[PDB]
Amino acid sequence: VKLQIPAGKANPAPPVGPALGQAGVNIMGFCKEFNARTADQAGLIIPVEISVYEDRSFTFITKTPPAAVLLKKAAGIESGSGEPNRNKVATVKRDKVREIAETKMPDLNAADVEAAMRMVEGTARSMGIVIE
Amino acid sequence: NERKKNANKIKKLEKTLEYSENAKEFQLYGELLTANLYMLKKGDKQAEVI
Repeated sequence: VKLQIPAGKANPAPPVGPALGQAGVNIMGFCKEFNARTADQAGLIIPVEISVYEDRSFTFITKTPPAAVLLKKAAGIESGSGEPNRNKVATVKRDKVREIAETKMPDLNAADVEAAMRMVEGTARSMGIVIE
Repeated sequence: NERKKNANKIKKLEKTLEYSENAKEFQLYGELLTANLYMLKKGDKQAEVI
Protein backbone atom coordinates (compact mmCIF):
# COMPACT_ATOMS: atom_id res chain seq x y z
CA VAL A 1 0.00 0.00 0.00
CA LYS A 2 1.23 3.49 -0.89
CA LEU A 3 0.79 6.19 1.74
CA GLN A 4 1.46 9.90 1.42
CA ILE A 5 1.91 11.55 4.82
CA PRO A 6 3.97 14.31 6.44
CA ALA A 7 7.13 13.25 8.23
CA GLY A 8 6.03 14.72 11.58
CA LYS A 9 2.29 13.99 11.65
CA ALA A 10 0.69 10.90 13.12
CA ASN A 11 -2.71 9.36 13.68
CA PRO A 12 -4.61 10.61 10.66
CA ALA A 13 -7.11 7.76 10.98
CA PRO A 14 -9.21 8.41 7.81
CA PRO A 15 -6.29 7.89 5.35
CA VAL A 16 -4.81 4.57 6.55
CA GLY A 17 -7.13 3.32 9.32
CA PRO A 18 -9.04 1.93 6.36
CA ALA A 19 -5.97 1.15 4.27
CA LEU A 20 -4.36 -0.95 7.01
CA GLY A 21 -7.31 -1.32 9.34
CA GLN A 22 -8.30 -4.32 7.31
CA ALA A 23 -4.64 -5.12 7.92
CA GLY A 24 -5.30 -4.03 11.50
CA VAL A 25 -2.36 -1.98 12.75
CA ASN A 26 -2.10 0.60 15.49
CA ILE A 27 -2.97 3.85 13.72
CA MET A 28 -0.78 6.02 15.95
CA GLY A 29 1.57 3.10 16.54
CA PHE A 30 2.58 2.81 12.90
CA CYS A 31 2.32 6.55 12.26
CA LYS A 32 4.71 7.22 15.15
CA GLU A 33 6.95 4.45 13.85
CA PHE A 34 6.87 6.54 10.69
CA ASN A 35 7.63 9.76 12.57
CA ALA A 36 10.38 8.08 14.58
CA ARG A 37 12.07 6.95 11.38
CA THR A 38 11.31 10.10 9.35
CA ALA A 39 11.63 12.37 12.38
CA ASP A 40 11.33 15.42 10.18
CA GLN A 41 8.90 18.17 9.16
CA ALA A 42 5.19 17.89 9.73
CA GLY A 43 3.29 19.52 6.89
CA LEU A 44 5.84 17.87 4.58
CA ILE A 45 4.80 14.94 2.36
CA ILE A 46 6.67 11.64 2.14
CA PRO A 47 5.50 8.90 -0.21
CA VAL A 48 5.95 5.62 1.61
CA GLU A 49 5.27 2.08 0.39
CA ILE A 50 4.31 -0.56 2.95
CA SER A 51 4.82 -4.24 2.16
CA VAL A 52 2.99 -6.77 4.34
CA TYR A 53 3.75 -10.48 4.33
CA GLU A 54 0.90 -12.97 4.73
CA ASP A 55 1.57 -13.33 8.47
CA ARG A 56 1.34 -9.54 9.00
CA SER A 57 5.06 -8.82 8.89
CA PHE A 58 4.93 -5.21 7.74
CA THR A 59 7.90 -3.21 6.48
CA PHE A 60 8.11 -0.08 4.40
CA ILE A 61 10.29 2.21 2.33
CA THR A 62 9.96 5.94 2.76
CA LYS A 63 10.90 7.94 -0.33
CA THR A 64 11.68 11.44 -1.47
CA PRO A 65 8.83 13.97 -1.50
CA PRO A 66 6.98 14.98 -4.66
CA ALA A 67 8.37 17.56 -7.03
CA ALA A 68 4.85 18.95 -6.81
CA VAL A 69 5.55 19.62 -3.13
CA LEU A 70 9.04 21.02 -3.69
CA LEU A 71 7.82 23.38 -6.39
CA LYS A 72 4.69 24.38 -4.54
CA LYS A 73 7.20 25.51 -1.94
CA ALA A 74 9.26 27.13 -4.71
CA ALA A 75 6.66 28.98 -6.80
CA GLY A 76 3.96 29.29 -4.13
CA ILE A 77 1.00 27.49 -5.70
CA GLU A 78 -1.74 25.46 -4.05
CA SER A 79 -3.29 24.09 -7.22
CA GLY A 80 -1.30 23.54 -10.39
CA SER A 81 -2.10 25.48 -13.54
CA GLY A 82 -5.86 25.59 -13.90
CA GLU A 83 -5.12 25.03 -17.58
CA PRO A 84 -1.52 24.04 -18.40
CA ASN A 85 -0.40 25.16 -21.88
CA ARG A 86 -2.88 28.06 -21.32
CA ASN A 87 -1.98 29.26 -17.81
CA LYS A 88 1.43 28.94 -16.19
CA VAL A 89 1.00 29.61 -12.50
CA ALA A 90 4.53 28.77 -11.37
CA THR A 91 8.14 29.00 -12.47
CA VAL A 92 11.40 27.26 -11.59
CA LYS A 93 15.02 27.12 -12.79
CA ARG A 94 17.26 24.71 -14.59
CA ASP A 95 19.24 25.10 -11.38
CA LYS A 96 16.09 23.93 -9.61
CA VAL A 97 15.96 20.91 -11.91
CA ARG A 98 19.49 20.04 -10.83
CA GLU A 99 18.66 20.69 -7.18
CA ILE A 100 15.76 18.28 -7.45
CA ALA A 101 17.94 15.76 -9.27
CA GLU A 102 20.57 15.88 -6.52
CA THR A 103 17.64 15.65 -4.09
CA LYS A 104 16.02 12.64 -5.73
CA MET A 105 18.39 10.92 -8.20
CA PRO A 106 18.01 7.92 -5.87
CA ASP A 107 14.29 7.92 -6.68
CA LEU A 108 14.64 9.16 -10.26
CA ASN A 109 13.92 6.58 -12.92
CA ALA A 110 16.18 7.19 -15.91
CA ALA A 111 19.84 6.24 -15.69
CA ASP A 112 21.15 9.44 -17.28
CA VAL A 113 20.91 12.90 -15.81
CA GLU A 114 19.46 14.15 -19.09
CA ALA A 115 16.84 11.39 -19.35
CA ALA A 116 16.11 11.89 -15.66
CA MET A 117 15.50 15.49 -16.67
CA ARG A 118 13.30 14.38 -19.57
CA MET A 119 11.05 12.55 -17.12
CA VAL A 120 11.25 15.37 -14.56
CA GLU A 121 10.24 17.82 -17.27
CA GLY A 122 7.49 15.52 -18.44
CA THR A 123 6.22 16.01 -14.91
CA ALA A 124 6.98 19.74 -14.97
CA ARG A 125 4.78 20.06 -18.05
CA SER A 126 2.30 17.69 -16.45
CA MET A 127 1.81 20.25 -13.69
CA GLY A 128 2.38 23.24 -15.99
CA ILE A 129 5.52 25.11 -14.91
CA VAL A 130 7.99 27.29 -16.81
CA ILE A 131 11.76 27.55 -16.37
CA GLU A 132 14.15 30.32 -15.36
CA ASN B 1 -39.77 50.65 -2.67
CA GLU B 2 -36.93 48.84 -4.42
CA ARG B 3 -34.61 49.75 -1.56
CA LYS B 4 -36.92 48.65 1.26
CA LYS B 5 -38.46 45.96 -0.95
CA ASN B 6 -35.29 44.05 -1.53
CA ALA B 7 -33.92 44.83 1.91
CA ASN B 8 -37.02 43.02 3.17
CA LYS B 9 -36.78 40.16 0.70
CA ILE B 10 -33.12 39.64 1.54
CA LYS B 11 -33.45 39.72 5.30
CA LYS B 12 -36.25 37.28 4.45
CA LEU B 13 -33.73 35.16 2.52
CA GLU B 14 -31.47 35.19 5.59
CA LYS B 15 -34.36 34.43 7.94
CA THR B 16 -35.33 31.39 5.89
CA LEU B 17 -31.64 30.51 5.52
CA GLU B 18 -30.46 30.11 9.11
CA TYR B 19 -32.26 26.82 9.79
CA SER B 20 -30.78 23.84 7.96
CA GLU B 21 -27.24 22.63 7.32
CA ASN B 22 -27.67 18.82 7.56
CA ALA B 23 -24.45 18.15 5.62
CA LYS B 24 -21.26 17.69 7.66
CA GLU B 25 -23.23 15.70 10.15
CA PHE B 26 -23.33 12.39 8.29
CA GLN B 27 -20.51 13.62 6.01
CA LEU B 28 -17.86 12.99 8.62
CA TYR B 29 -19.63 9.74 9.48
CA GLY B 30 -19.62 8.62 5.86
CA GLU B 31 -15.88 9.18 6.11
CA LEU B 32 -15.95 7.12 9.31
CA LEU B 33 -17.70 4.23 7.59
CA THR B 34 -15.29 4.49 4.67
CA ALA B 35 -12.58 4.11 7.30
CA ASN B 36 -14.33 1.25 9.13
CA LEU B 37 -15.46 -0.31 5.87
CA TYR B 38 -14.68 -3.82 7.17
CA MET B 39 -17.03 -4.16 10.17
CA LEU B 40 -20.31 -3.44 8.41
CA LYS B 41 -23.35 -5.43 7.38
CA LYS B 42 -25.79 -3.46 5.06
CA GLY B 43 -28.47 -4.31 7.61
CA ASP B 44 -27.75 -2.05 10.56
CA LYS B 45 -28.77 1.37 11.83
CA GLN B 46 -26.13 2.10 14.44
CA ALA B 47 -22.38 2.69 14.35
CA GLU B 48 -19.40 2.92 16.70
CA VAL B 49 -17.24 5.93 16.25
CA ILE B 50 -14.07 7.85 16.99
